[PDB]
Amino acid sequence: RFPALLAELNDLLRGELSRLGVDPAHSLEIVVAICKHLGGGQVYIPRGQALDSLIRDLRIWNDFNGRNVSELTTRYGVTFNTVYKAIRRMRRLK
DNA sequence: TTCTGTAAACAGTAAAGCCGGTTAATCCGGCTTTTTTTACGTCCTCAATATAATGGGAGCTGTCACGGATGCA
Repeated sequence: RFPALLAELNDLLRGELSRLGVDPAHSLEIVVAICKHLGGGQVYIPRGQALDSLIRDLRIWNDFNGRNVSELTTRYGVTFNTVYKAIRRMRRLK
């Protein structure tokens, strides 16, 4: 499982470096670096699901300024309970 | 020279934080009866009449013929 996934990861890293102006071969260093600092065991790579919901609520209350909460339920289709919890959360943070 | 293990490493089982929807729960404004109270017109109830008035039958019923009582005279 490791070889093909590592190869694709290196391909994407070098593509992103080329897009950003960095030399693609520098990606090897990057992956080597992460291969030193990310080991320890077996765990699947996902995303920031907590951060995904965090930025979702961020966008929700950035678009929210009143009645457009209904538009929020029309934006993607979500509950008013989570929207109200997110509003209270944005009130909590300063 | 031939037959054994062992550490790097990839499948597995279990559990819970979160989570993208799941349900119940209360509060502001409004229409619709639901009942109630007057207004009133209508409906219901009663009283009085001062010339004089003084006894029906109302259509009978149109007809058969047994028996068995029945109560008198």
